Amino acid sequence: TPNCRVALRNDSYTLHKILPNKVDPLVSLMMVEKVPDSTYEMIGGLDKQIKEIKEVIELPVKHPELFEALGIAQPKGVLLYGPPGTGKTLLARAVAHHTDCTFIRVSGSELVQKFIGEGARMVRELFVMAREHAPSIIFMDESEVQRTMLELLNQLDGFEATKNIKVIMATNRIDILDSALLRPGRIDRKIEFPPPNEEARLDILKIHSRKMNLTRGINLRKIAELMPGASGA
Amino acid sequence: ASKLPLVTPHTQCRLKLLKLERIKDYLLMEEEFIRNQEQMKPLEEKQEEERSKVDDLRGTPMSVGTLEEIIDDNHAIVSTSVGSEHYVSILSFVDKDLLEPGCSVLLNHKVHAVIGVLMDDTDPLVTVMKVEKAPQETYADIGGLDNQIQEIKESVELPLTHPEYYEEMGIKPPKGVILYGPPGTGKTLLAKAVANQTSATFLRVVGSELIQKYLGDGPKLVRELFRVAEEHAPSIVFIDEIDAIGTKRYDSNSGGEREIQRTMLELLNQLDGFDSRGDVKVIMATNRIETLDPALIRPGRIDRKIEFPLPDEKTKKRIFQIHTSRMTLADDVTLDDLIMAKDDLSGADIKAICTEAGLMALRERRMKVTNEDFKKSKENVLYK
Amino acid sequence: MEEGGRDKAPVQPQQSPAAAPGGTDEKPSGKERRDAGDKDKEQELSEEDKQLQDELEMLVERLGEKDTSLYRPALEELRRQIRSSTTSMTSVPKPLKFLRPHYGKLKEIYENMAPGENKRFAADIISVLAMTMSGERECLKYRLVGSQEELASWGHEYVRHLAGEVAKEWQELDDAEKVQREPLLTLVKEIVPYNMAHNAEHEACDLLMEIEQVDMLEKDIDENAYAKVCLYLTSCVNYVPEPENSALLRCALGVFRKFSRFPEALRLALMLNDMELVEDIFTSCKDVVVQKQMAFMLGRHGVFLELSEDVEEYEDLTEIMSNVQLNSNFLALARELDIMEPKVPDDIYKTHLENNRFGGSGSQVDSARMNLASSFVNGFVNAAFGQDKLLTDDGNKWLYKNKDHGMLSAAASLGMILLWDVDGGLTQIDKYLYSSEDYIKSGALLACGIVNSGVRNECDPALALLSDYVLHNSNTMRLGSIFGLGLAYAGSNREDVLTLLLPVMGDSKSSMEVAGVTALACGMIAVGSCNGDVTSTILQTIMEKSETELKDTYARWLPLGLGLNHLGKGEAIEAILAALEVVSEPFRSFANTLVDVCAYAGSGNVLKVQQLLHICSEHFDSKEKEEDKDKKEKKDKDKKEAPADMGAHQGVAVLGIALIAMGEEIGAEMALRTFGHLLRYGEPTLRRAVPLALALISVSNPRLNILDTLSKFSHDADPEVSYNSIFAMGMVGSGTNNARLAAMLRQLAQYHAKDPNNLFMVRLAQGLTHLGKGTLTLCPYHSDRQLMSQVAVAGLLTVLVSFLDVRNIILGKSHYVLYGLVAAMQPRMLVTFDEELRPLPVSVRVGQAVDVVGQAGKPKTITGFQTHTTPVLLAHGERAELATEEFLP
Amino acid sequence: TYSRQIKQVEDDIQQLLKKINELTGIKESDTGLAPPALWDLAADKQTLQSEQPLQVARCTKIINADSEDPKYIINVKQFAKFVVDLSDQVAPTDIEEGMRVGVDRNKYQIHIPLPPKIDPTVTMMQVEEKPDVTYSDVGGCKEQIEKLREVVETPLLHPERFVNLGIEPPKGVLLFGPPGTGKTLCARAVANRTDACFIRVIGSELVQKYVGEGARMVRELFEMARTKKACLIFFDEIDAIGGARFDDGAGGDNEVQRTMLELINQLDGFDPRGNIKVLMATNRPDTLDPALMRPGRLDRKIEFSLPDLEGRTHIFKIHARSMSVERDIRFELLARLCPNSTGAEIRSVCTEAGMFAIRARRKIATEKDFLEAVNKVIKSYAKFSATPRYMTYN
Ligand SMILES: Nc1ncnc2c1ncn2[C@@H]1O[C@H](COP(=O)(O)OP(=O)(O)OP(=O)(O)O)[C@@H](O)[C@H]1O
Ligand SMILES: Nc1ncnc2c1ncn2[C@@H]1O[C@H](COP(=O)(O)OP(=O)(O)OP(=O)(O)O)[C@@H](O)[C@H]1O
Ligand SMILES: Nc1ncnc2c1ncn2[C@@H]1O[C@H](COP(=O)(O)OP(=O)(O)O)[C@@H](O)[C@H]1O
Ligand SMILES: [Mg+2]
Ligand SMILES: [Mg+2]
Repeated sequence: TPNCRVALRNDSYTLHKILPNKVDPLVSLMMVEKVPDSTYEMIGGLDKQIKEIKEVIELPVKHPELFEALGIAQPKGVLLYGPPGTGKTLLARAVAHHTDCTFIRVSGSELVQKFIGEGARMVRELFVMAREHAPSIIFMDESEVQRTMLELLNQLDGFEATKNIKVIMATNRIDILDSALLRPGRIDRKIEFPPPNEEARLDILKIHSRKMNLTRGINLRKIAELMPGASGA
Repeated sequence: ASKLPLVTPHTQCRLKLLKLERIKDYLLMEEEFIRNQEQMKPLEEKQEEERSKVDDLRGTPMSVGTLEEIIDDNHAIVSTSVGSEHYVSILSFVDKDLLEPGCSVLLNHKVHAVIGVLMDDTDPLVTVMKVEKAPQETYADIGGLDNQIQEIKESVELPLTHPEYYEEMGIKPPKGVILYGPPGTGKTLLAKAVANQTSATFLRVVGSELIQKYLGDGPKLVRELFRVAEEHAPSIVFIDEIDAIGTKRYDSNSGGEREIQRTMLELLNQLDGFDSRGDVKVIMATNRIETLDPALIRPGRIDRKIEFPLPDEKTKKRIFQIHTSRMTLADDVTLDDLIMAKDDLSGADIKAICTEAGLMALRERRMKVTNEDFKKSKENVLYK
Repeated sequence: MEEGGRDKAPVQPQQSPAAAPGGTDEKPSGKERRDAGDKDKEQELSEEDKQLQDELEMLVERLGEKDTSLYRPALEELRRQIRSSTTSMTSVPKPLKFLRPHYGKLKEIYENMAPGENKRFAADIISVLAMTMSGERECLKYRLVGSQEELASWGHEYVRHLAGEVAKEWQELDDAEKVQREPLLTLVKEIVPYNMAHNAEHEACDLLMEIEQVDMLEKDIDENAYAKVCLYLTSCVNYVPEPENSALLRCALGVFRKFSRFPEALRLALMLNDMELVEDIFTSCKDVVVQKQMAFMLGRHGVFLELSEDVEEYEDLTEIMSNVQLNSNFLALARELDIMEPKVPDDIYKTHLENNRFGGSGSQVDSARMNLASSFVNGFVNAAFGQDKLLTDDGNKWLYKNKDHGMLSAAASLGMILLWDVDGGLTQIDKYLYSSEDYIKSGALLACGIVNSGVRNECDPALALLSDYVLHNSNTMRLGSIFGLGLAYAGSNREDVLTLLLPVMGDSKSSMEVAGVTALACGMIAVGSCNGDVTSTILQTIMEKSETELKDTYARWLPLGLGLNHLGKGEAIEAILAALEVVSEPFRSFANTLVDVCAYAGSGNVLKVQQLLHICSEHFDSKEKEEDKDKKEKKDKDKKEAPADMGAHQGVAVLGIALIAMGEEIGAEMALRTFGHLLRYGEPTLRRAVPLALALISVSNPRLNILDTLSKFSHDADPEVSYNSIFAMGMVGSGTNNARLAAMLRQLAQYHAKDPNNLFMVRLAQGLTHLGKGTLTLCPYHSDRQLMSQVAVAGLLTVLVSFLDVRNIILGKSHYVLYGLVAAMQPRMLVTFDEELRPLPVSVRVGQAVDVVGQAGKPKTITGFQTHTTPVLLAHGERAELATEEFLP
Repeated sequence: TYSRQIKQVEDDIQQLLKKINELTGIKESDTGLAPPALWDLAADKQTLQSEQPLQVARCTKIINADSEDPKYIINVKQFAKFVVDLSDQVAPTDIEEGMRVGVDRNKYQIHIPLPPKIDPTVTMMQVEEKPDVTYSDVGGCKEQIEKLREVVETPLLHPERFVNLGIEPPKGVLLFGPPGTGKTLCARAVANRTDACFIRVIGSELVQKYVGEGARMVRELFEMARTKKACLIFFDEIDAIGGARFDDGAGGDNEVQRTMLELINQLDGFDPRGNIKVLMATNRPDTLDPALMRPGRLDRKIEFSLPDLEGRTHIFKIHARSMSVERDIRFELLARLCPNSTGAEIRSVCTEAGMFAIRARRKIATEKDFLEAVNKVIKSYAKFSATPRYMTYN
């Protein structure tokens, strides 16, 4: 295989034996960042947003034929918004986890940089690893991100032909992001994350208290009413 | 291989019969002459004996080095992989034509003498900027412009497909093309139709990604962009959103506005330098046309200036016909109520309504799109 | 598959010809009226060329083929009406009734009797009826008859007239590009007796059209650019009267029956030179036709225009002789001094500049043979009135310093400086003639023949160089006096001074290098008659070369004048005359190949080219006939300059594979001089393949052999970017590639391309392709470089001033009587049209537009506009009269 | 008639070419090998002659010599420094200090001196090749050409009219005006006609990434230029390489000014450049530095103004001499319709009006085809116009 280790003799430099499988640079990139791997079973009270995020990302992989029956273009970009600490990251991590996607997040760092390329004069060199793990998902945190997303959305607008690549941006305060990103054909669906109410502060406590050693008789309902909607964090 | 380029009778003439029967004689006489070499001087196989003589000359360890100069009497200064460079000699089976300074070579292990050259594994930025396949549907997908669709073929397509019309006029085709208008009227959309049609290599770069973080790295990227464009073919360079080089300031760029300027001076060279340009067409697109430098928009660098208007209310009806072509449209709807909903809705607004109305159908597992889908579509798309 | 239903034709012509044996006997009406129903209905359903799937022509012969074999032969009482219904119906599908052995049995249906007026049912249809079959008649049937039984029965007699109207039928129906199919009809019919078919089709072409001449006209010369010798004999003399009998365009007579001059009969073009002086209307074509008769493809015409009308129409001759030559001096006088040229450019020696800092210091090269090359900072740059006054001080101070052969060389440089001159060229010599030296006067008086080259007026028929010659008891006075007059009178065919210089051959004086260039002098004069020259040459050859086995001074000089004496005829009689003449030992049979292929300059006779290789291919030849096999390859160097690019690609594909790749002595020593003979054009196919074997010097051989390929790879004229290939080799040629024998040579390479900026057309193709020899002045030098010993002593007579037939450069000249017009010109890459749509696009590089005396260039066809109509000569030839007419508003 | 018969006899002989050329050896499409019938010179002899007697001769750099003895101090890339000796084959003359030499791997002794390092980004900016622009294309500005041409080439083509009169002619010249006026075009005509080395520099190539990196490229330019006898340096768009020294507060644009000071030092003072002639060309000269505008560096100050009227009429005759036109059109009417127009616009008028002839059907333009191109180029693209904020050079 290309990019595979070998053994090698030294007197004549003859090939000896295949030495296995070192790492993918995409694997070492996610190993640096260490996203907190999540699932649907640790989601507290976000039932309507899970239905919205599946219609855009989950469905055009398992059933790409289902949009040809409607004859509309399949969506590409998702914007998530709300106050910080309300679960933007864990929802995006879960959706990639439950339909077998390579969850790639870019932050524009420089320890990351040595695995993408030597200089990477663009950001678009990220796609060479991304179209190799073809059903992948690009994720971006909270103005360098807003220029990074415009460069990606112009590539996957018709110029990129390899399908099943989607981008997800998470930020707060949508009234200050760029007007070029607020062109109505640009972002396919925007999803608001409210702070949780009394019914939704309860089950986040319920899921988190699974790994504590509890005493019988607690009445968590009284506890969740003491917090007047801080966040899910 | 390139034995005879003459085909011009193109019939059953004796001349096509005579020419190829002359070439029949030159071939067999060349055959029978070189047949007599191994008959009277066998002396080797020549299929592998001279080959294995070379293969036993060059060692099994083959180190890869790097040229940096050439002295013509078969010895040149080459760089090792460490940094300590040598003054080795060059062989005769080395085909001394593909030797540029910086080209990867093959050295000896013992005396490091120049054995062979190596094909380059290029590049992780050429393949970034080179559009591989044709993007999308044809010019029939656009609809409604019909005046500037003629204009772009006039400057790009017709110079390439019919190189006769300009010669009979004795003229050179117009050089540069810029596309400007309000946002979302189809500037990027028309460039996809050119990339559909053409046979030239098509290069695309956003204007935002011209700006860099190191000093002097910006103008270096422009010099190697037009290097790539010239070294292939007749080609098309598409630069999108070039107002973004000047409007937004980013703190990643170390130099301030007086590094943006030095980048623009290099681009201002590459369009109308004094070097022999070649066959490279340039297409540019923006929506803030009043912001950028008029020294770059002078005739000589950009010749044609194409304005895009907002869609008219009889051309809007054409656009609804296009984006609702292959969808199972229920007969509840009337498209004319949707036309004058916003007085100045772009072409991008129409596709944003048509896709989002289809998404409302899949929430209820339906197959056709009703009227109240579009009623709650424009509430979702427009008004927020 | 929708079969059935409408099957009328697979049923009723399946019934009625099947009932035709049932309705021939005892049914007299159905034998004819159903046959008349079978003749017209098969005729009517076949005429449209849109339904080629006829409903009978591929349907009736499933049984009708077995019917017709019992209908036509087995009836045996065929009448006079029922054969016009049989053979008009049964001879139509027979190219498709029969398979590929049709060719022996077209006549078992047709030659029973040709029914009437066979084109009556071949009117609307182009070639499906019988014009494909008429091609099948002349293909195989007429060829077996007309091989040794041309004068024969019905297979020739009506076949002439059957090929009469059918050849008229191609120019009858549509007048499409099927007009050029008639040269496919006239030539396949009676290939060698082409004139018996052409005389039937010359007079028919005379009444054919006056617009449908010109594309068939170029179609014939497309077939006449190469042919078999008897075909090239026949089709070119049939080519002549079509601009005379049908058309009277009549101005392409002179240059394009130089095509017909040497092969057919040397009197025949002289009978066409008679056709010049008959059509005396009036002056404009009359001036331009005889412009070329002096110094463009031959001379020797100045004795046929002193008739009784010597006023101006026959006083053109002296104006043809030297005055338009003086207008070709007025080229360099007024027009070339205005564009660029100063009196001393001199600075290609200054272009040898930056090696003093390229790697340290300089002031090192102090070779005295460099000063031989330093003669050409003067000598090469000063052509076309580059006259020098005290700028020859590099030639003045080296005249009186050393190098006796350079006293010859600096004095012979002055002939190139005042070139094409009669006015003051003699006067410039005399200020440096008087030195009382064998080497100064003999070099200066040899240059006196250079100055008047092409003048041939009274300068010295027996005056100056005969007085030089009769001084002889010694060195180059004996030698350098016969070279100049044979140069100056090379275009002459005068008998007298050839017999002044015939006892030079018959002296038997043992100065051998004089006798070697003696045959080289007289061979330049005549190419035809005077077999007593051939007697005079071979007698001293038997008297000297037989009683010795020594150097190529015999071999490079003495037989070379014989091939010039019999140049340019593919008759293969001169091979019988000269090769049987010196039947001898094989080193005197070196000249077996000399006079053989010098008669075979440009044609297609590739049966010569196989016997140019297969006799002595390699044979490994341990140092015996390597001069011969180099000379056998030397005669492969012609036959490739003018098949019009057809063998030029086929020669570069062979020699780079054959000789320099996988040969022993022919490739490594000599096989590069083809490229010094194939082209001085300049194209990177061979221009990049030669320094692969040059910059790799291969110093193990006699390394001046590769350095022989150094200077004469710079042999290409028309200066280019090739200074890069030479000065970089001139950089490594300073230390290495030693200056002790090559400092003359690397700059002789360098100063050669830029001789001046202009005056480079020495490449033997005029009009479009005719010869203009040319070859007689050049071929002695390429034979001379075999190999060594003349780079110092003997070849300096040749290596300076060998080729001097530079018929200079341009075609931008008006020559309307006042000389006031400039032009309206437009130069282009060469034309590509053979047969295309009407109007045919000539050429494709329209981006250049000029009006005045500008350059020629390598592949250039130049046309005009402005409705000047350019009505003079229309073909090419660089001195159009340029009349005008404007009847187009 | 012989439809297949010419075809398959064509096809097999086109195959019989390839079927035996595979039996000669051009094949095995390589990864860096030669034509096999070309390397036969080093096939047996120089294979064992250029390899086995000849050695590697690792190349070095010399620090200095010392008195009384050879005893040369040498230096290599990263390894140590030695004390070395010559061979016999070379004299001790051309082993001057600060010189690259080749050195064997065992005894460490000097074989041959080497040419110095050229720093190959300076190597690419030598032009090597000439454009096709003649002074006949620069019509309209004849007096500006003549005042230019007497500085660049007449001391080089005739270095005797100036010496015997006793004057040292000027050395530098800048060319400045509005854009599209003909500045870069007129410089191409100089490189067409000249003969010396013509080293071009675009001012946006000296901005580098490190500190003081750009000032070294200015030296290596003038190092190789002093080696040549005559040379012609061309600077284009030098408003990038330096405007003025204005340093305030945080030191900004400090790095480019050190490159601009090194360029000033190579032009004047202390054993000067000699026979090197420079030629700048800017777009807005008001930004440039007063110490750079000083004569002795930038003596001539050729202005490229807009053409008056007869300048414009001559430009139409250049860009429309080679196009199919109606005979009876007048250009003098056209030049009155373009009052302040550059030469670049007049070319675009001529190239646009030919397209109108290609729009419908026809083969030659008319007078009204020009007038339909005038109001589109001049009066409809007038929103941009590029000139009126550059006449004031701001
Ligand atoms: N006239 C039109 N005809 C057909 N489709 C259109 C038209 N105008 C816009 N669209 C749709 O709008 C989408 C976006 O168009 P496009 O991005 O090319 O406009 P733009 O002006 O280039 O946008 P921007 O100004 O943001 O670059 C396209 O996918 C296209 O489908
Ligand atoms: N006097 C003139 N005659 C003919 N053409 C001209 C003239 N002046 C300018 N041009 C045209 O202008 C173009 C070259 O302009 P040039 O590059 O010299 O502009 P400039 O003066 O250098 O300004 P910039 O630096 O912005 O390019 C050429 O296409 C040329 O045809
Ligand atoms: N709805 C939720 N249910 C469970 N845990 C949550 C929820 N929202 C936030 N968290 C907690 O917040 C952390 C994730 O941070 P997150 O809120 O995703 O960042 P962001 O502010 O980008 O959304 C996790 O440790 C998780 O335990
Ligand atoms: Mg767009
Ligand atoms: Mg410019």
